[PDB]
Amino acid sequence: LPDSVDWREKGCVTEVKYQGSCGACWAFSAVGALEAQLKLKTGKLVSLSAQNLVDCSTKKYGNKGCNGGFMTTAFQYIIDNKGIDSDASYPYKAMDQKCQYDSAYRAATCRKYTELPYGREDVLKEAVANKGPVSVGVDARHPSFFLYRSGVYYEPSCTQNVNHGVLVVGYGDLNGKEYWLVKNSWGHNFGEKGYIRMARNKGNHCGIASFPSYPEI
Ligand SMILES: *[C@H](CS(=O)(=O)c1ccccc1)[C@H](CCc1ccccc1)NC(=O)[C@H](CS(=O)(=O)CC1=C(C)NO[C@H]1C)NC(=O)N1CCOCC1
Repeated sequence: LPDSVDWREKGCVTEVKYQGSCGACWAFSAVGALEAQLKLKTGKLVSLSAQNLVDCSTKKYGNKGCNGGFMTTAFQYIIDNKGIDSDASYPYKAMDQKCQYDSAYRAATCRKYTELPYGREDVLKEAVANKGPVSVGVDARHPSFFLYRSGVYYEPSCTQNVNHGVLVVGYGDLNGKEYWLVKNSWGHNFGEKGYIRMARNKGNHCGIASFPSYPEI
């Protein structure tokens, strides 16, 4: 395994998105993971429709649109639906709408997804380095997370009780401090141009390795 990985350098990560008033973080996390696999299997990088997940992957998948959801069941919907539209063809309106999926504008599919073992940051590391960006839930309930601007985020009061779906796009070491490179969906103004480095190998800090999963085309 390389000492550090940054899938952005590999052109496998789309622009940072802004969820606005809608709490569809779970949706952005899922599409983000899939966008990387799409680029890896076709050479083309295209933003996938988060709105498509918000409107179509609902109750049957335990998801509540702007009120929360799961990245894994999001993947399950894409498998059952046999496709997901592109962001351009099904734009993000930041609100629950009636499902408007159109197979004519399908931009990607999903064959299956993998769930990683709870709390194993070593297995997550391997997945990030060999498979690609991984969807994860983290405890982002503390003010320190919102006010973050640079460096490696460490919050002594973080728990493994996750509530926020994000994407791990890499890992590295900064001044001896190990970290996970996390892509957020709160716009370019949050943290480092929309990204945040979280303490790595510090006993599953903020539950980042509690429930990881990634899709496969
Ligand atoms: C996005 C989170 S957020 O708005 O960025 C945020 C930021 C700072 C503090 C708190 C939240 C979703 C917000 C849901 C929401 C909206 C309005 C009011 C309350 C809550 N959160 C999620 O959708 C979250 C994703 S997760 O935690 O990764 C899902 C997983 C769980 C719960 N455990 O393992 C996971 C991977 N999911 C949920 O909150 N829920 C799942 C579906 O049922 C409802 C709750």
